[PDB]
Amino acid sequence: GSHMNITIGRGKTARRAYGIDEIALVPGVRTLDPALADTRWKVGAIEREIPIIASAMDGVVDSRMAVLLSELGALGVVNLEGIQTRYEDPNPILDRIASVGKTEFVGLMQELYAEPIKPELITKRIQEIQAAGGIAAVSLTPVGASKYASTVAEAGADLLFIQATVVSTAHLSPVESLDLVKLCQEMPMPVVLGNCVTYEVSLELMRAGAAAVLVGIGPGAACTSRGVLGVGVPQPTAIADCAAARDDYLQETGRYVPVIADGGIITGGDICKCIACGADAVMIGSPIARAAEAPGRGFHWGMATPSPVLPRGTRINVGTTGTIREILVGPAKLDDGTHNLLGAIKTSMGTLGAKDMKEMQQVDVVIAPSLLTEGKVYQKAQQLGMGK
Amino acid sequence: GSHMNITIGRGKTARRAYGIDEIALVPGVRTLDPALADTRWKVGAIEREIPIIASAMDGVVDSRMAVLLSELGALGVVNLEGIQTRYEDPNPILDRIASVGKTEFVGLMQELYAEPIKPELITKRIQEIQAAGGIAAVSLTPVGASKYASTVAEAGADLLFIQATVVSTAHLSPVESLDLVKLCQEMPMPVVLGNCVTYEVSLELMRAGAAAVLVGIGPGAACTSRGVLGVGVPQPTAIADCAAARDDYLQETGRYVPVIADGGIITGGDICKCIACGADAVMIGSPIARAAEAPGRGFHWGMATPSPVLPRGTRINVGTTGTIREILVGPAKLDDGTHNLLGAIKTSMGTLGAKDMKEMQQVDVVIAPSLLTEGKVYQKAQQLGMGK
Amino acid sequence: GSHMNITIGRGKTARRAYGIDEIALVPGVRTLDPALADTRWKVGAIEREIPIIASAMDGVVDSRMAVLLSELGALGVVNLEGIQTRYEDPNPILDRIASVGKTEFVGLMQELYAEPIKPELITKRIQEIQAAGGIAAVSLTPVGASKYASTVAEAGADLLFIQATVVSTAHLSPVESLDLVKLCQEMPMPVVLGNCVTYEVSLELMRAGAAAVLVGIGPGAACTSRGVLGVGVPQPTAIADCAAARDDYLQETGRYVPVIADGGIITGGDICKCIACGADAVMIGSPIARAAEAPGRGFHWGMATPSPVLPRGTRINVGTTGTIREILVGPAKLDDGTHNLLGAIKTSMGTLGAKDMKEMQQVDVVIAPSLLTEGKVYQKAQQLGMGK
Amino acid sequence: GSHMNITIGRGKTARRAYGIDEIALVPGVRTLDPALADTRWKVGAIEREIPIIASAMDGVVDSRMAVLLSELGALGVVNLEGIQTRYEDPNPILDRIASVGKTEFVGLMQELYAEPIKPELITKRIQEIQAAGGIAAVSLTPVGASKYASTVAEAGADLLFIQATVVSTAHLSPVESLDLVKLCQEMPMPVVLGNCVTYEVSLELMRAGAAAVLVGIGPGAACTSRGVLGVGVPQPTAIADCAAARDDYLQETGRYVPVIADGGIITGGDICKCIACGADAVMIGSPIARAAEAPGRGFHWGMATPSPVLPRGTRINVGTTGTIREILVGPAKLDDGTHNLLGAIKTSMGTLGAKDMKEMQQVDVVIAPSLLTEGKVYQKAQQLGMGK
Ligand SMILES: O=c1[nH]c(=O)c2[nH+]cn([C@@H]3O[C@H](COP(=O)(O)O)[C@@H](O)[C@H]3O)c2[nH]1
Ligand SMILES: O=c1[nH]c(=O)c2[nH+]cn([C@@H]3O[C@H](COP(=O)(O)O)[C@@H](O)[C@H]3O)c2[nH]1
Ligand SMILES: O=c1[nH]c(=O)c2[nH+]cn([C@@H]3O[C@H](COP(=O)(O)O)[C@@H](O)[C@H]3O)c2[nH]1
Ligand SMILES: O=c1[nH]c(=O)c2[nH+]cn([C@@H]3O[C@H](COP(=O)(O)O)[C@@H](O)[C@H]3O)c2[nH]1
Repeated sequence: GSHMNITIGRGKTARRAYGIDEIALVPGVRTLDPALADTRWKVGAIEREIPIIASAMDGVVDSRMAVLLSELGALGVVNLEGIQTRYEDPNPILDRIASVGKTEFVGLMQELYAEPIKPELITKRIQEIQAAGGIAAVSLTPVGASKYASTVAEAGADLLFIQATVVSTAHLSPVESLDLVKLCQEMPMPVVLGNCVTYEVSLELMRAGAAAVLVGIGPGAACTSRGVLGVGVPQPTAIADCAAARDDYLQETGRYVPVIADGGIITGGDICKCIACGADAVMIGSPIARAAEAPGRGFHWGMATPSPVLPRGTRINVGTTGTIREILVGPAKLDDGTHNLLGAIKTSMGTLGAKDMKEMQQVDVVIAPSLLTEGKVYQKAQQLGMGK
Repeated sequence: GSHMNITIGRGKTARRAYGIDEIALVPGVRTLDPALADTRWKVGAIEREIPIIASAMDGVVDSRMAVLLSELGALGVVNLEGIQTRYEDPNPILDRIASVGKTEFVGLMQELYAEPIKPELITKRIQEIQAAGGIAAVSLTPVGASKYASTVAEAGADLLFIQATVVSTAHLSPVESLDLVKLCQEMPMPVVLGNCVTYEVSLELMRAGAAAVLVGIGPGAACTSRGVLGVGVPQPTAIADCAAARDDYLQETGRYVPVIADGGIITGGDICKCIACGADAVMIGSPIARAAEAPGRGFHWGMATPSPVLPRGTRINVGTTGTIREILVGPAKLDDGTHNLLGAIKTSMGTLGAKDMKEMQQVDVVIAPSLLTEGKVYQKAQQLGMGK
Repeated sequence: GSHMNITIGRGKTARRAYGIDEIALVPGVRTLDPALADTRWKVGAIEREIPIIASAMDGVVDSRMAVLLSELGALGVVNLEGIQTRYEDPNPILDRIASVGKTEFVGLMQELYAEPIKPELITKRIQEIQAAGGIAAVSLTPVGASKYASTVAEAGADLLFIQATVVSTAHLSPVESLDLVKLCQEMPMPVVLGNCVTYEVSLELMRAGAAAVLVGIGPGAACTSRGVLGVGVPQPTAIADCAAARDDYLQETGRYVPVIADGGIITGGDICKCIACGADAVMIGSPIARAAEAPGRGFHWGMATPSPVLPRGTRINVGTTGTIREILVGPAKLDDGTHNLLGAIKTSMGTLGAKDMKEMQQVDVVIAPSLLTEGKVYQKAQQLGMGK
Repeated sequence: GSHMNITIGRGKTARRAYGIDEIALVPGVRTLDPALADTRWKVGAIEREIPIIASAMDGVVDSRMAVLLSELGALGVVNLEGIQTRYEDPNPILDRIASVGKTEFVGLMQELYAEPIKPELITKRIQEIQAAGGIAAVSLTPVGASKYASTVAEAGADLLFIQATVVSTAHLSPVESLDLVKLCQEMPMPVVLGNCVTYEVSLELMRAGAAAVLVGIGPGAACTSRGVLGVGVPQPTAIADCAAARDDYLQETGRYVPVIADGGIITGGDICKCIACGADAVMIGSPIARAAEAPGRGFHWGMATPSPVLPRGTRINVGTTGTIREILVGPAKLDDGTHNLLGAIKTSMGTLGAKDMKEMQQVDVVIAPSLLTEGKVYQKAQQLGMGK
């Protein structure tokens, strides 16, 4: 049920939800120098200068990437159910994924990801990241946590991400469902929970003890769950609803639970739109898969692509456009806002007069589908700038 | 008339109708394991585990396909006014339809479908399906029913579908119009009636004795009636209006008349959206014409294409992507949700917390045109996943 | 001003107008056999079985086409300011226009159309059409009428069309403006006036003595006025507003002034949508330029293309798909509703239960942008049916 | 905050903003001869017959273009932070920009635009334009004005444009922010200020002493700021809001500050739409870069493309379609409304009955996305007229 009830037909209503591509940000009463724009966020006791997290996807984050992201002031999450924990040396496996043709990568991944997880590799990945001075953030599905959460705790990871395509505090197992309250209470580190798109679920995740909530179902560049299942709420609406839960939970308890907008982001402008709708940080995959150091070798695939029965992701060719440093902090060599993402955030905040991220969440927004079309006929035809 | 009156101009109003591509499904309060999702539906006394019916189209269903579908838990309808009853061996005819060029198939079909129906073949198709252990479901137009309904009864078909592009209980013949009340009373088997898109007509079809109602005018992949006639209501709105008639008819009489969303479905997500708007089952053609066993040999054409005066269908090349087994129950080798349709339904129901089809009809819906665009720039450009 | 005031910005409002491609027709309470559908309309004392008028465009109507259309039960208008009155032999000129390349036709037409009008040819075209048994309908611009209206009267044309891109009863000349009241009173034949898109103007044209009003600014397939000037109201809204003026004028005076929806029509479905919004007949150009007998030799150009200072039309390649008989009354060999237009109207009226054109004007309409997209992915990709 | 609050999600609202491509103009009560349409505007004491200003962009305006535009009754602005002030002979530089490939121009421009500004060239450009009989209009960014405003005054420029992507009267420097009140008071010539898109900012710019306000953030054909930053309000809404500020400032003080719609204009129709929403004149770049005399050699690039850290523009290929005379006053050789822009304005005003620009600002507007799609299937497919 909802307080908004557009009529689909007799006895069936809906509410309008707006996508990243439908909104735009409006200047306020003042501008400010981009150098003054404060972009920090915080999860648990970990402060970060860059409000960006690399998705737990095998084309995006390996141990080296996690360290490079940590040194730049950002974060990267290693997926503990991917190739990194199933193979001692993932590089030959990543080589095969990148070289196979378009009609074959699904069947290949279904085979390669069938190799059983080695619990010892969970520990090693955590420890080799930390030994190199990086923040060790790792992800598990709810089922994975029931099996490997204690391994993560004993290894001493800095952050645990429990991430399912759609998560709730209430799950009807066929089997004991994962008790998220117990998990957050028992794990020695902060626990991030996702994904959701509704006020109701995000609030319950916060009440369960979440250190942050991941918002987004299916917006990702390599994700097909929306086509396979028909499930999803566009990001601006999802982010705003979950930010409202954050603010109500803060009022109730005094505890601040950051909201992370997860997926569907290509440009710095996409990031800024997500912050304006309430996000404290963003989780992105495809923009970082384009880094020279990315394990995907120019490819980027969803972690549900290898499902043996029902793939819900695909493998796309994103290419390689620069170093992870250039992508995050520049200098930008490109015209499309996919490099120097931090500089884009600070520049946008400057034009809008937002001194820090909380002020950025307060900027006025317009519904403006023409933002991406007005005057862009040449760019679209010639695949330049906003038309690439 | 309608209770909603958007203004087109002075003295002309309209109501907004929403298409499959305009909506999305929102998670509820709980998730559940897909293995617990009950996907059954029932028409007459026939229960089916898969809520899918193959359209009565010559590229989709022949006798073998009808048996294969029944064995898997679904249904297939043989069109008794197509080539199956006009030719003892349809295979050479299907060969010609598939081999001729784009500028020639209309004229060819106008000729081939002029071969008179052989009443003995009506009996033969029904009985050869049943002798092989399949459920024999057959379709006729209203005019066809006035001539051949008794032949279908004498042959002992399990289900009769009366299907016109647009049907009503009230028809002004130039001829005696088909009395649908008498037909349903006199036929010894359940009679499905369609097609319609309004509460008013669907309710009258139920009062006439329909075992089910087919909803949809022109959404089909090989249909051109919307361009030829300008008639149609997008599916979510039509389904909801007709589901409302079902619920009112149930309150009035205690009899449940399932609503079948007919046409325009490509992916598992499209199916789930139709159920969420009130459908008890779906009738699909093009997704099954892509089966290796489909008689269309990779082509799919509307059964109004052969009209000698005004074709209202076309012949499209849908290709061959897998076996009918793979398409309906998997395992899925593809990234786009066109295989393992049953698995997609159960997985979607799982993410939404819908234990059975009735609960699925209650899931919250958003108007979200961005569901199909957010983040999908690569998929569209490379024709992968949702961009194919 | 208007009673609908959507906000563009502070102090600037607007009203929503809907295009042909945004609406669809909804079945009513009954269906009827297409053979019973009465499609007649009437202008002056001239009854026509086919409610279609061929546009006064040099690629569409010459003397032969005007006769062929009259014989089939329709009408064709000869433009008295085009090639037909500037050259004794238009065929070599039409050959050149159709034979020159895309980058050259503007300059060529600017040259060719500078040849002065020969008033004697006005008489000749009218008289040769009538001598062949055809209805002689001719068009002039308002300025043209001030110079040649008496020639048309002396020649004895059956119908006079006064047509400007945008006409009003009130025009500020630099020159004596055309007195439309006097024109209609003095002309011995019915005078059709256009074009307009508003209730206010159409009502004044009616009060001035119009036998019919032409509705439409810029929807045409070979028209660019909307891009050059930014002026226009989409057809459904324009038709409905002008139909309301017709109904009010009828109440005031008892005189019925038919509303003609002019331009932007490709298929029979487009015609039916225009009738449903209030049109008594349609004026179409591009569908008839596709006739084997069309003077355009497969090309179709706007009559403002030859402007020596500011072209407001272009030349498109529409091809040649059949005889004018096939296009209007079939039998249709095509799958896209561009042939057997009369059969399409009658079939559509049948599905909607409309016994005559007045009933067709009462059919329910939905705002349904998805009408043209639902399920049409294959047709669009393969350029078949609705995707051509 | 705003008086319109569409809901994005709980606790986040927005207002609908409409783009140029979403609106259309409606005829009024009368038409008038285009020769009677008064298109004049005025800034300071400078009256101009053509309400068009060439953008301060290096592909659009050099000294020759500025003179040619002035002679025709328009204006051209020289960007004093581009190559015209960094190189004594810009031609070899313009040659290089036009010769490099798509993947190379960003890096090249970052290098070429790093050449320091030569203050003596500021004087030279201004005075050589005036010596040739042209009106010398020049642009600076706010930071540039703090350094070179006195140089412009000493040189005796006719108009000074202070232009930033987003400007406000309130700017938080890291440094003394530019005092716009002092600037306008101390400069001996009129000072135009921009850019903005809100009533609040434009009103303050007027109160600071602006001779005109530039409206627009990111609509330009060679701009990517909307993608890089996510900031922008579509032009019709921005123009109307800022025109409302003009009218209130006029009521307050009796001083008229013209509103200039800046960017995103391709055709005469786009111009007319902007005037109808309140603009007193338009600033355009890409349509004038297509002139034979344009310094871009057929290319057109944003002046933020050369940013060494975060480019916010791109280089597009606009080609060369005619002389600047043909583009502005015709005769038009093209079918798409990109030539004879003045004739298009007067013709549009004629169809609408607008005797002067103030009446044009009062024309009725419809929200009509179908203006650019209705009937245009051929034009789009064949890239003719409105489909190029
Ligand atoms: O439906 C899905 N199937 C998948 O296979 C999949 N893999 C990743 N994700 C989610 O997408 C996010 C990455 O989005 P981008 O690539 O656009 O950053 C990630 O951060 C996840 O939230 C998936 N969603
Ligand atoms: O207007 C029409 N003209 C035709 O020739 C035609 N043939 C099939 N159908 C209908 O389309 C449904 C199949 O749609 P899909 O191929 O999208 O499943 C089918 O189940 C039918 O409802 C037609 N509709
Ligand atoms: O703006 C315009 N510039 C032109 O050059 C032009 N030529 C024809 N017309 C109008 O278009 C109608 C024909 O439209 P179709 O080809 O789509 O039928 C015709 O019936 C006219 O109303 C023009 N409109
Ligand atoms: O965001 C931006 N980055 C740039 O690099 C840039 N360069 C020009 N402009 C603005 O665009 C206007 C020209 O627009 P058109 O080429 O569409 O006329 C100009 O008049 C400016 O207002 C820019 N905006």
